Amino acid sequence: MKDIAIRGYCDRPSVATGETIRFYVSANETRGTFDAELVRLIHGDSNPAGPGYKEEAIKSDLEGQYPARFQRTQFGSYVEVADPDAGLQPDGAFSVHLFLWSTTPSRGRQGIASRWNDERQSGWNLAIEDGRVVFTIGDGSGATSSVVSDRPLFQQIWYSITGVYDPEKKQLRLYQKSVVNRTNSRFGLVVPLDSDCAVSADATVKAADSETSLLIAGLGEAAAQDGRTWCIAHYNGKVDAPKIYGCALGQDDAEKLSRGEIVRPISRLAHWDFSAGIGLNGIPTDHVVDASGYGHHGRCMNQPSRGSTGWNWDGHEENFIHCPEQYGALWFHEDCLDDCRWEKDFEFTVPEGLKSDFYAVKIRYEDTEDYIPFFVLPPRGTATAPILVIASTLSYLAYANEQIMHKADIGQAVAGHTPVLNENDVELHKNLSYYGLSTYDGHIDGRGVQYTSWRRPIMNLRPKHRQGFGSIWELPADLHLIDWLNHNGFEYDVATEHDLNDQGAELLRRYKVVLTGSHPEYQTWANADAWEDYLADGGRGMYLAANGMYWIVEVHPEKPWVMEVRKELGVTAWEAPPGEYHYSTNGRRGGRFRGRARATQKIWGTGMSSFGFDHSGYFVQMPDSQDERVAWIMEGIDPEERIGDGGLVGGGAGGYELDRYDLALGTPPNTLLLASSVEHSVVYTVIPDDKAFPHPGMNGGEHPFVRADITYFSTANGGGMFATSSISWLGSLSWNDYDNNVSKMTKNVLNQFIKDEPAPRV
Amino acid sequence: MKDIAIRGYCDRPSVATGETIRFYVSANETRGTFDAELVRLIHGDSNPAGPGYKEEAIKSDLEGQYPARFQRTQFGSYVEVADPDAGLQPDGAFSVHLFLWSTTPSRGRQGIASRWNDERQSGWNLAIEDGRVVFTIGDGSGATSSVVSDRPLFQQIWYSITGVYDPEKKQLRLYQKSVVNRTNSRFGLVVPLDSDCAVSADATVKAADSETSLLIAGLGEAAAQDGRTWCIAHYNGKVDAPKIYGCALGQDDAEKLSRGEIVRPISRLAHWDFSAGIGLNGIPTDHVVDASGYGHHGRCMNQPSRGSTGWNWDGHEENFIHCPEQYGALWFHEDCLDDCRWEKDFEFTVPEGLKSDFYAVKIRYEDTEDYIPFFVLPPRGTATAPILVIASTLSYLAYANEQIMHKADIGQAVAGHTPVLNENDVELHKNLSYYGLSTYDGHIDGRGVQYTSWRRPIMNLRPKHRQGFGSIWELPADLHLIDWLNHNGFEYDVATEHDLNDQGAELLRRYKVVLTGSHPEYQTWANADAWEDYLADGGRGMYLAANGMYWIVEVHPEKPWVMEVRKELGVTAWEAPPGEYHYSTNGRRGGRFRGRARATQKIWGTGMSSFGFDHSGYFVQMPDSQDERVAWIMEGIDPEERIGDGGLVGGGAGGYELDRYDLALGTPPNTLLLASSVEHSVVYTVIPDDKAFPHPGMNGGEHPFVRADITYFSTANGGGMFATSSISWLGSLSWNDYDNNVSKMTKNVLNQFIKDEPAPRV
Amino acid sequence: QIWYSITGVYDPEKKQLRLYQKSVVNRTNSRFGLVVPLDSDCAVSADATVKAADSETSLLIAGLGEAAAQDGRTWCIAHYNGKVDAPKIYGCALGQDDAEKLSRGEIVRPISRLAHWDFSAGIGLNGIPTDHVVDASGYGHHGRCMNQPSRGSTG
Amino acid sequence: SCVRDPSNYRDRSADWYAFYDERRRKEIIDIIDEHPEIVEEHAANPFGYRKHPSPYLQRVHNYFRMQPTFGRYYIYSEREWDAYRIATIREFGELPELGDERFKTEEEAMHAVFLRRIEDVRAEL
Amino acid sequence: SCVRDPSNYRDRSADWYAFYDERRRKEIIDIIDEHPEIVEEHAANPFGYRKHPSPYLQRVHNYFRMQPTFGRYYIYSEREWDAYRIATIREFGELPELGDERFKTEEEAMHAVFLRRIEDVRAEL
Ligand SMILES: [Fe+3]
Ligand SMILES: [Fe+3]
Repeated sequence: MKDIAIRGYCDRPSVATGETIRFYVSANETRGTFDAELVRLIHGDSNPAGPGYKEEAIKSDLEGQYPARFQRTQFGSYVEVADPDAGLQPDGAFSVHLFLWSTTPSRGRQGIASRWNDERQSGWNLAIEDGRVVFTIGDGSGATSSVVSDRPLFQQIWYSITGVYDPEKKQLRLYQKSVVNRTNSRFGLVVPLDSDCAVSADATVKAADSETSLLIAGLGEAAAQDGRTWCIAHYNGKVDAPKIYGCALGQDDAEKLSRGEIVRPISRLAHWDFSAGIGLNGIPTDHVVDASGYGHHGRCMNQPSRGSTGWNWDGHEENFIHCPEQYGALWFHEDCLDDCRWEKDFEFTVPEGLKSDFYAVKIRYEDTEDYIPFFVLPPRGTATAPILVIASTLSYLAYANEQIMHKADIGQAVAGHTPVLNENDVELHKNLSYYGLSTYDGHIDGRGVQYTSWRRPIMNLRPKHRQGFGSIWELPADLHLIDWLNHNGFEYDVATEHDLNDQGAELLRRYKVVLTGSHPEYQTWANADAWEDYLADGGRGMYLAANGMYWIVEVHPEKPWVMEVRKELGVTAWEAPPGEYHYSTNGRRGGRFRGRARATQKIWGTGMSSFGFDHSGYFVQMPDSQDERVAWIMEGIDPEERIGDGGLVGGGAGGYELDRYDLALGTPPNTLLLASSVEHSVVYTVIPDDKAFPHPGMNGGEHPFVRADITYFSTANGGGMFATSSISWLGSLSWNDYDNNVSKMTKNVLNQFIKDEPAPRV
Repeated sequence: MKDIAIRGYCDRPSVATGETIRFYVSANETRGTFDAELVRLIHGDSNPAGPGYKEEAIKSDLEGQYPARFQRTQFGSYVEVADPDAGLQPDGAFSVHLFLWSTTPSRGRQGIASRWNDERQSGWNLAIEDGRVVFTIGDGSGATSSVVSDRPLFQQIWYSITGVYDPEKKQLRLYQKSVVNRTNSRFGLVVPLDSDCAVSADATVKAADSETSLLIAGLGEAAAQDGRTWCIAHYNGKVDAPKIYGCALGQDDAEKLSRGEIVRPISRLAHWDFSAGIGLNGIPTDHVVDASGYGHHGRCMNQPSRGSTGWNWDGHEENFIHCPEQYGALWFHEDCLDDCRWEKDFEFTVPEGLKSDFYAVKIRYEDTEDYIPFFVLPPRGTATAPILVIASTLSYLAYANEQIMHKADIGQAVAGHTPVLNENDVELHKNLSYYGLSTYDGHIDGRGVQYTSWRRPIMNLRPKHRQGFGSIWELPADLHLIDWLNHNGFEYDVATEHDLNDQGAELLRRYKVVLTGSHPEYQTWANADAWEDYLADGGRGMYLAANGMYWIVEVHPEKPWVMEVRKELGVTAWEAPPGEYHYSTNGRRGGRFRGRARATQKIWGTGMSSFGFDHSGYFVQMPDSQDERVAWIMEGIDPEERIGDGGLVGGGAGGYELDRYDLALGTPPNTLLLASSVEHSVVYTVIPDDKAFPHPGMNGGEHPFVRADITYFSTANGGGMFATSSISWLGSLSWNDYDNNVSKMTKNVLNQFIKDEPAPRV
Repeated sequence: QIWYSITGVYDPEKKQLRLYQKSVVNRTNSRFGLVVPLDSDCAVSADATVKAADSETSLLIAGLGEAAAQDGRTWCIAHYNGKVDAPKIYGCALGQDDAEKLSRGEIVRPISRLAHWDFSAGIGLNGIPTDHVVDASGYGHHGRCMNQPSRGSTG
Repeated sequence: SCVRDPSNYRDRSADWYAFYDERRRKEIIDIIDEHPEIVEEHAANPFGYRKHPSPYLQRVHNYFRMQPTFGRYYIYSEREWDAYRIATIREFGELPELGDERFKTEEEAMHAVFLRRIEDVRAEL
Repeated sequence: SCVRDPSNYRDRSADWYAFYDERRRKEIIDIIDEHPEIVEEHAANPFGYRKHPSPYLQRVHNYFRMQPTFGRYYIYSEREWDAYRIATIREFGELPELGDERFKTEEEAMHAVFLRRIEDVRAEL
């Protein structure tokens, strides 16, 4: 079948005038060249019932031919300790101690901690083989000496592990002890577990210099080339307080180490404390501190989960910023990715005069066509239009390389029909290592993905992609708005949620009106503050979406291209494990905006009420539609008409996800309810946030909460907010060749908001 | 219809040999006498299909006649400051400042803060009248002087209030300012709120001595008799940092007070800091500290909610033990009750020889018959039987005076039929002030009830009560077990969950086997620790119930008769508001046991999976039933029989609530699955804890999770645990005149567990 | 200057008075340390021939009532020198195991307490500037410090 | 723009709750008109004991069981296993409104409540 | 009593998952036997667009849509709005098994998937 030959990404999502953006491209094999050009995206949807695909070719220095080459990606999270002088390769007796918590103990060979060359079989390693802990040394001749535990590891049970090399006794020794407590392991103290052992083997070789860096949760593939050690045999689960001793430890030393005592402190060569660096602002760093005072500092790679519950976590404190001594563990997954770390293929500097809009680099190679989307900002500190459009880049990262229909059992049940997938989904399933996972997917362990990166090829970001829920999703869906604006001759600027996070209310204050995307689901605390401050001081906003400001996210201070989210009970793909709710990036309780007394109703007037993807309904006008105060909104619409019956997203304006009016959740008292959506089937469900005790019939057409509400309210200094409360709204703008109630209503609101007059008082 | 004439309670739930228990009794009017006797409860259920009601009369000094009298109950929470010398009644200029957060501003007259005599209309008060803040003084002649705000209060909006009496200007002044922030109020900063005012009125009278104590969230009814001030006109909502000044404050002083500055500190007469006393162990006290250093200390009455989010709560910290300066508020409800505070009618000392069992005081008055249940413990530090039965007193307090079918809209939807209610439910609905609310009910404000008391008449605790879900519930249901034991000649002792909380694993270690109740839903952290330690060291346990160890509870250190629980998303009646999840009694994160990595599976083998109350199903035998290792459990049962088809609770053994086998939640690896329950309708639902995305058909007969699992596992030193995973199990023991599979299986397990042999290894 | 746990019991059923005494010395709380092989533990019994009548005086910590209170004043005599920590009264007769648990700082049979004075109740960031002594049993038998005893003392 | 008087505003979602409720009533009457057998089904086994309710009967139950408590019917046991009556929930401090007819069994009372609710929905329309 | 080797234990709930699944299959075949019209209903409007699925059809959908992903069918778009095929989910790093027949519209493909699943359930029984 049709397979993908070329893929690529960019270093940053948005760029302003005179600023540079870099592009990274990988082919299946190194052969021939590919063509690169610049295009402006207008309409992504290729539905025959609609306008169809639209782009504009733009002349640039970027246009031309570049050589096509394969670029390898390091996949899976680990810790790397650079050791140029082979300090962590002792010449005599030595020992290695750590706490381990294995999630997939029987999933092949997994390196726990190593200074190891797998090509030459040189150095030392502690790994899991056939579900048993093995301590191995090698001299580089191919000959190796190993000691193997006689007690196979239990899944998600905390263990204390000690490996010892004793040349005086010519011996390898291994000590294993279960350190289960009430709250730290899969099962409790009632289980009569017998997994303790002390085993000995003959050492016939000596540990040679591997010429690699020391690794936690991996093995060195070969000798480091240009100072890079490729990591293989990736470990799944938690490691806590790994240390190396320059002597041979006994049974009593292993017993004291298992209880958390730091034995023979002078004899330590290295001791990595993963909790070192936790403060009131969390631990926003990849720096791992060497606590032995020999400066063998480590680096986290592919963002392992920091602020993870440790071996001694008794559950008295559930915030890692208040009990750092019980949060000394790192969680490693074999399928983590924070950066592809490819070589640059070409760069682009934004010239003067290039209008702020949605842009892409179009690449042709063999019969394959690929797009690398990005956003051009206006010149720094200025606006070039009265309208601002906010691209939902945080939401784009949240759904980046989503594989719900291939992984989640309930994907089709939520969708309410058999999913339709394209070559992009097949490509994601075939080669996971190239692309990584979404925040809607779980790791191979089962824990939900908490970190997402911009610096990777994101297939569902391209304008021509069609999503599993039966139509287009995220960026393509946002193009429904862009095309509409371009059709009506409106002048607008473009900004990303990242740019809003950086610039605050000052970015919004430069425009008369701000327009949200199709699905601004993921926002930062700062973004909510900026929106609130903008609307309070006379700003005007149009919420042409549903399920906005649902999840709290934080942008990594050291890596602006990395995004963190930790999810809980509600409209979620997964739940955070006990005691791991607080974000490592800022140390704050995240999850649902509603749970932190900042429900969407408090800012935009309506909040998440229901979801369902079988099809879309239509709006019926409510009494407030007949009010004299909102005659401007409903001008040219007959008071006995349906609003948005027909569209490119489920064939209606009210569908996919819905928002409702609610005073108790912070809807402004002066807010008017203009229309409500109807014709929702059993597929549409009441969200878990609105349930005390689940009972039968809490679904579309059987519960009052399953609806969308069109609302408007006014603020101080001539400001106002208008909400349609539906994802599929933008899907109905171009219906019947731009002749419909949805287009008329949106045009009326936008025309009123761009005038020099204050927004009408309600 | 038949109405209740007599009611009563006892000071403590359980009593040992030579210890005293006190009884409190109230009649509708002071008229005649009533008869009191002692009975031993055997069977409560009066179902014609069953054995019927059974009790045994016991000779005691308690038996006789006592005068019947009406005893008034103080209803609603407040703060009382005793002022014998009228220190808090100034003779000159004075001022009162506080922060208020009103939940029912339009619900009649509500006293905010007062030193007031309502009979004589003397002293001073700050109250809400016609939804407006009013400051009033009175000289006791009936003549009063008032100043009324021109801005009515918005519901759940934080306000700064200052009332001033200025005799030099002969004036009353009132200052009102909204102090709304992003996270503290119902709606946010986008609302252009105008609720600020400064109003003046003529003062024609002087404030006289009221001869009452100062009240927060109430008014004094009349002059204190025997040093008790009755509190009337109860306030609903939060009060934060109330203070009195011995001078007349201006507009600038009010402005500085609204921003949280302590103006003219020397001039303060009193200043109550509700946050004073918060530590690492929370604030387990009713003592309110006077921060002005004049020793006018206060007392909390009827347990107002401590560790409540304050006026300045910005939501950066959600644990009150880490940010006490933002948790300075108390929440008052007009329908709080922690103690009836009645006069003792008679007491009972447990004689030598009285066997440990379920007992009650039977009272006859007019045609009315009432019961006061309690429990007799064996002599302190000894056991008198090889079997221990644990009474679910914490669960009894959780459901105490439950009014689900009268208050909750979804009560009947959850029940899956029209509820059947008796004179007890009508009595609860008619006279709420006598009885109080359950943890399954909300206050008049809407917030769920967090505190429950033993020292009140609990109508659903009596043996003859029938519950709204279609059969008997809690204590009567537990009698199903007691009767069965008494029928089979088993010798047992009785202990309460309170006694287990006090005594730990030492109480359990005195018995060969321990039997749980029908529904041990509510447990303490210490109770879970005691159970784990007991089972680990060779203890034997029978879990003849479902939904055990679901909610974490804490017993009040100062008031052992008061119980706290704060609920979250899951199988809940209500959700805790943002930032108020941690318990005031111990300062720890409570809620679900599962959420703290201590799911029921970790200790008893099975955990909550589903609930439904239309009827009950039956068990089908699984392959492990045929295993040679458990031939003792299934002895005398044909391998092709249904287990528990017919019973007194929904007509089956598997129903009401169900538990399941789950290795991921901590089921011991050696646990066997003997049988699974079937024939569950759409009424039975998947719990919110097991849902990521809700989809259609997550209910009985359409999802694998809706089932009960009969399980067994063995521990070290000859210990074992057996679970039936159904509430209705004990309902099927007496079916077909004690001739059924349920009785046979229970008898086999209990006979094996009371032998001197170790429990069989699995 | 040695810390002791003291329990006095009146048992009318056994017609007995009992006294339990246990040294609770640690590294830093007493005059001498754990090196001293101290033997000051005892459990002693005596016959109770009378019943405790109403004294018509207020309860005293570190003193005895001189006579019946006149105009609501109880004169304090036989003054005690040293520290008292966590005094409590129980409405039942306690055993040896109860005394053993009490000596380790556990609050046994909480429901059975008549009064429990926590001298530390009221300590905040501004210290404890009050004479009010909190009754921690929740029966409102609050106390008053007289002639300023040293508060914030090592326990 | 000014928000000063709470009396100038109300819960506008009420306008939806009316519009919704009417539609639902029109739906329920249609079901009972197009599936008359369900009534007889409910008479046979109101608990659905070993014979689970029909989807249409379950839809009618789903509408009826989630109504506001104020004005909603329940069953009052006058005499245990002997006499049951139909009661109406009223304000706190009020006795319920009891029906005149007595029922021998709780199942008979449940079926009577079902019929009475259908008659009420018909009366409103 | 001693727990030493993880290989001596397994997810025993599997025993339920088999016992459950068989019963469910027997149920589904009964529905399609007693309500044959639902098949034709699904042919008319697989999305339920302005004509919501029958409760019995919804019950069949509820069974089919929650199955394990490994071995489950989906629709592969060979050419946008032109050609669709039936694909089977396999292990990570494997291509899906595509059907030989092409479908002009996604609705036709969904109905074909529905029929194929019913035929598979029949084949197993
Ligand atoms: Fe989402
Ligand atoms: Fe419960």
